[PDB]
Amino acid sequence: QHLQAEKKKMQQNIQELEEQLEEEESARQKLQLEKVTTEAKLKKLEEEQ
Amino acid sequence: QHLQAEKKKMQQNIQELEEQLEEEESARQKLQLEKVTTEAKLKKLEEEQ
Amino acid sequence: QAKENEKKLKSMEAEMIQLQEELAAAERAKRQAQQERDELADEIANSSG
Amino acid sequence: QAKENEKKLKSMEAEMIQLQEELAAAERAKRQAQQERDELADEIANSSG
Repeated sequence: QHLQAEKKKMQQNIQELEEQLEEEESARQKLQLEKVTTEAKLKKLEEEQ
Repeated sequence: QHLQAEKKKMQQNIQELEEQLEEEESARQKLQLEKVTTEAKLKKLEEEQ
Repeated sequence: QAKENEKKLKSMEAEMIQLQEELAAAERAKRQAQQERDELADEIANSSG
Repeated sequence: QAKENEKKLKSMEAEMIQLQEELAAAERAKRQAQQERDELADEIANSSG
């Protein structure tokens, strides 16, 4: 019972970490997309300058 | 043994998930700053042009 | 607590990231102004001068 | 390692405070740059007329 109780806590921690990783990874992907768009647009302005 | 192996295997998953969060957050923190800095530069780069 | 403390690091990164957004734009403003404070100045002495 | 994560937040605090000084100095120059840029923009226009 103490093992299953502590073992089940590992699943909760993994599940609690999965929601964080899915949220952090999803937010990181959005930042990379904006950085690529801003970097591409910045290169156009720099080239025109 | 199953609970010990499960709790031990699950513990390794938490370490892998925790390590991914540190690596994901480390890249997100640098990507977020680069995205915001690039976005801020884009707003200023447009004024430069 | 490590995950909770890490949340404060990513949250505090917003301040540094936010400051970089205004710092990058503010720093870039000097380059745009310097490029115009000197180019137009030299031309002002030729056109207005 | 939890202290390391907290140290990273504390370390970022020192860098965040340092970034405020750069933004403050850049903000002062950015505000003055706008006045100089606007003056040259209007001065160059008067030279044409």
